[PDB]
Amino acid sequence: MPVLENRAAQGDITAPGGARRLTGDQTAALRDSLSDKPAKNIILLIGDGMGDSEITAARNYAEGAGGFFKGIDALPLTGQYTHYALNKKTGKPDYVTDSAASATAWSTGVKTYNGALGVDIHEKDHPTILEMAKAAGLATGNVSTAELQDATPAALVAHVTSRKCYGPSATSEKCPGNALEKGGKGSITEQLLNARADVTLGGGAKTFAETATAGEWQGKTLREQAQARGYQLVSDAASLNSVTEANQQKPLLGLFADGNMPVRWLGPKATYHGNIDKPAVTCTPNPQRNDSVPTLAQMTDKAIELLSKNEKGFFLQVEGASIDHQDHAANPCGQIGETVDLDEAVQRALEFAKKEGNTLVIVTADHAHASQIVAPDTKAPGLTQALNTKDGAVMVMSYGNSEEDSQEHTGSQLRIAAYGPHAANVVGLTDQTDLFYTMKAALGLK
Amino acid sequence: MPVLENRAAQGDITAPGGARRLTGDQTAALRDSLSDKPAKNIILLIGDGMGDSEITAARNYAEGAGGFFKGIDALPLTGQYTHYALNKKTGKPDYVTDSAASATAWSTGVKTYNGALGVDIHEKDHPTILEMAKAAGLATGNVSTAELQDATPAALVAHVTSRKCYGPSATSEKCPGNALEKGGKGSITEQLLNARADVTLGGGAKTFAETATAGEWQGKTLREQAQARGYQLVSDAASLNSVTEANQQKPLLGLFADGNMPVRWLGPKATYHGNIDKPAVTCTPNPQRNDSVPTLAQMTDKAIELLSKNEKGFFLQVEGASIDHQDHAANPCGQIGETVDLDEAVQRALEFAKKEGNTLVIVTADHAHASQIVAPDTKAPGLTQALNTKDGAVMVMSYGNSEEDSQEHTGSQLRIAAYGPHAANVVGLTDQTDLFYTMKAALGLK
Ligand SMILES: [Zn+2]
Ligand SMILES: [Zn+2]
Ligand SMILES: [Zn+2]
Ligand SMILES: [Zn+2]
Ligand SMILES: [Zn+2]
Ligand SMILES: [Zn+2]
Repeated sequence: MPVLENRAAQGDITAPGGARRLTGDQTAALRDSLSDKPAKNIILLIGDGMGDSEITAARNYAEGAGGFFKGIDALPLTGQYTHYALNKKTGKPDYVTDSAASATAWSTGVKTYNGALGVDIHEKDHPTILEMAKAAGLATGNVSTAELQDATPAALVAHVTSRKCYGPSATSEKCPGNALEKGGKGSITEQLLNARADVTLGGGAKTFAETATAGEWQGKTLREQAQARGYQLVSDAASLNSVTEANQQKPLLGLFADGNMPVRWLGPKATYHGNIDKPAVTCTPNPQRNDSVPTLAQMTDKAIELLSKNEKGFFLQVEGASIDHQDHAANPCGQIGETVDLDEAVQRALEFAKKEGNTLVIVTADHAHASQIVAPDTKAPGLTQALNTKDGAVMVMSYGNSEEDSQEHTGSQLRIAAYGPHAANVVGLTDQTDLFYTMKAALGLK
Repeated sequence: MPVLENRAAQGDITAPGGARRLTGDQTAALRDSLSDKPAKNIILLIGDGMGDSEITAARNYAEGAGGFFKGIDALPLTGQYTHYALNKKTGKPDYVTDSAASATAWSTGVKTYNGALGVDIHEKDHPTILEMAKAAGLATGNVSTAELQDATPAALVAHVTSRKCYGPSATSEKCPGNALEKGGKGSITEQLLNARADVTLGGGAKTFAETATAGEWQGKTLREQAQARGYQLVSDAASLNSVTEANQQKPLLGLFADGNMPVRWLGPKATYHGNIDKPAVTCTPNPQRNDSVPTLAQMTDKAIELLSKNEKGFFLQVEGASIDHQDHAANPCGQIGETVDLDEAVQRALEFAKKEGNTLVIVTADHAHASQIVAPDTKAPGLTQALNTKDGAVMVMSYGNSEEDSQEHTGSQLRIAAYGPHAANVVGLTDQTDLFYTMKAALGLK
């Protein structure tokens, strides 16, 4: 099963045939990529808000228009999928989803309302792909650059009526029925601690400083509860590197930041008439990203090393979280850097898959976002910025869908790409809930 | 070779599994869709400005979020392709392309500057896929809802340094070197006349009222030159229907409007804070579309009947032109109606292909556009409108990338789907110039 080794423009883009990405007919290669044999493992990579527009701008900047992302662009079976949510009250489609409703969609197979995690419009809990893979005996991993209580990773292990029910204090007032003192399953963090995935890595240390208001570990911080429950706590790249085993008896929990892990590149925020008024921007590496802070490609490599020891197989969800945050912030360099960062993790995932032979790799996003690539001389109503690209040319990016402080998500259908046994199930048009079923069946969970 | 018969949400979208579009594993279906046998014919369908956002908005409105377009969404091999142009002066990538440079890309296989038609950055002509198909003996058709001098169809038969060189008067001043009086190949219209495709249908009658300034048919209108050269002039549905043969000896030319043919649906234009201030819009059929004016689906069906008489095979380009115009106009209803209109033609195309068996069908767009699907309560800086969808819910559309009168194109990569011999070549990441080589080889033109 081939991986697209190189789809970069093959020559001089100004000459006939120079911009071509193919060098020959693909039928045979595509035939060699179809396989319905079972999947022993599944690695799902999610770019938060990484729609086709985000992928194209990132590619233009970092690799040039005719460039190729060795990770993101290498998956050979591609398609487009819909990710609309539901109105809680009416049950009708809500065309633009938040991150919680979409995450719940691919993780349980049921559409839901914006802000909901692991429940339906009736607020009924539904098993997640993670809980099921675990029940079946497979190893499970949940890695992300966001705080672990954010929607994308929270959706694999918590079922709360509202995404804001981070820890005890927010839950008591936002999710009274999920609150431990009120007899419910608990806040997002407490639920994460009960779900016990073998590997969980990300930020969000802050909430672990809260104290249970009821239950066995009442009055102890959730950090104390974790240690007390047998979790291997780790907080830097070195200690993370030390880890040699991770399992149900010795579950690993890496908290690498109080909130979201640091962003990879720095740049100014887009502004009104920024491409006209201000000069072009060249992104700069964030000197605070640190070598004591593991990178997403590092977190992924470790998770795969550890989870692969399980003879039974594994399920791993990896997330490039800050792409969505930076898009909301109208900051091109931060947005693009997190896309580059995500590509590195995709490469470490394909390398394993390629060798292993029974791994389904999937790369996609939860919903589309605000940014659009527009002409250099555009005079737009919103925020824009000109960037000096790898090609030595100027690219102008525009965020114009909100007057509020945050740019908004958008409803367009977007790319889904896969590699391995059962990747055929992402080709053509599909729905995000379909991804739950594809994964459920590829793994043969019943 | 299967066509996706139904990818609509399978049931109650509020229940588990109800929003699924798949009913089973697709590996076997995808295997039956791969063929490298030669293509006898090729039907290329272009949605001008039809990016994934345009397709999604149109589906939500006309079919509902869980709907399915029987034409547009039924192609089983899909992918994404890049369509960046080149800076004439520098040779560097220009991230946002106009319709001239993109059209030249798939029709000649060479990247070029915005505004160019059938020439490279050096202003050198290059043969078009149509000129080649013709030289090879295949029948050729060029259909569109735009004026025939517009970029998308102009590109198959003209080579001018600027797309504005419609007829004699414009050429003399905009393209002195292409000017007939100055010894060049002639204006877009004159060149169309010389190209002599078997079937050419669309609008743009206005320019044929000009008179050559030189050459054999000097001082005659281009209309007179057409009749004099043996073209079958037709201008309404009925006369179009009467046509029983179309060939090199009796080439057919249908001019159904002075400019662009009429748009299918009417609605007001988006406005500032339109979704907040104004009530929701329900699109209304244009009572001037007329039954004497053949629809795109009809123009397509006729073109297929006539061109299929050629034992050798044929090449046909079909274009839903007004999607792009309505998007520039910030008119949701117009933009959506031409996408539905395009779907009708795609169905006519798949039906023929499905029975015939040696036909490569490709549906894609030249570039992405401005429109985005945003939350109902969005407070945006540009133009917005709320529409009442088929789901009985409200969808808000937003155009926010220009302060000028026209909304601008965008650079995002977009969908490309195919069906038939050689469709594998559109899967994964490709470039618009690759579509020229795919068609060239599928037809075996050398
Ligand atoms: Zn999100
Ligand atoms: Zn997220
Ligand atoms: Zn977001
Ligand atoms: Zn166009
Ligand atoms: Zn056009
Ligand atoms: Zn346009």
